[PDB]
Amino acid sequence: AALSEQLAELEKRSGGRLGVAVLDTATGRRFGYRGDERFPMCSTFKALLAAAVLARVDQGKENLDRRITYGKEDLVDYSPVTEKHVGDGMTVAELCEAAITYSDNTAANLLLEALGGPAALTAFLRSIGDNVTRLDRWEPELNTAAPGDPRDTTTPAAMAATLRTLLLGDVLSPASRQQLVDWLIANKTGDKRLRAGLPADDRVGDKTGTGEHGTTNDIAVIWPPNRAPILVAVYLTESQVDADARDAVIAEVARLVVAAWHH
Ligand SMILES: O=[N+]([O-])c1ccc2nn[nH]c2c1
Repeated sequence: AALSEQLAELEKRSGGRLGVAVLDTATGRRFGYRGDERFPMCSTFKALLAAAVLARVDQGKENLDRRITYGKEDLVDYSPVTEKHVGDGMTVAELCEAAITYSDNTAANLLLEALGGPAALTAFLRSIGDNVTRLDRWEPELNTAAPGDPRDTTTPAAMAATLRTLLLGDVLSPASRQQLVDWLIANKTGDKRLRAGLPADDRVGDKTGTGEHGTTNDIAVIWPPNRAPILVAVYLTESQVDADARDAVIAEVARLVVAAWHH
């Protein structure tokens, strides 16, 4: 009857560990289910990576139009955008778009290099008040999702709070803020997850993640019509159901949250 026990049932059926955080900016109303447990980020870190790059652009230490050249030797598996541009390279802006909207692994690695590595991303997160999220490794090894491993993890509550600070706070310039929002709104990988359980008229930006040990994640900023945005972070790991069913778990979280929020 309570959202918390609805999620426990759903978590039971998934065979894994489910983490949910909701941060409604209209009210400050938070919700958490395992909100302070660590979960593997997998590709959800790429939303933070893009923010860190934009911070440099605001600082004048990076330009969105700067062209990065690379080769076949740089290509990491699942690189559907960067694999097409070994011959002409891609700009920093194009790499951010590829990392966010397609989870392009090579794009993420090239942006990490422009930033100074996973330690540089973690330091950026510390500088903006996130004392929990950490990136340690590169693509594709950060997707190992080994239980009990703190490397490359966040908590649902910390991720939602960090998304609020970056997408709605003062950390980024209004131009960079809107650009990060625009990239998330254009995401191509999340049609079967949170989006599949949200009202059709909701405006959604999201970043998915997928990894070993049955790991399937989705984090989002959501604008209901004529309403302040809501930040949602859903992490599922150690799952024992197949890929489509893991997607369905995330969609059902969105359905249960909206229902619980409207009644
Ligand atoms: O995902 N949500 O947290 C969420 C909550 C309430 C809503 N009303 N419309 N869409 C919503 C999404």
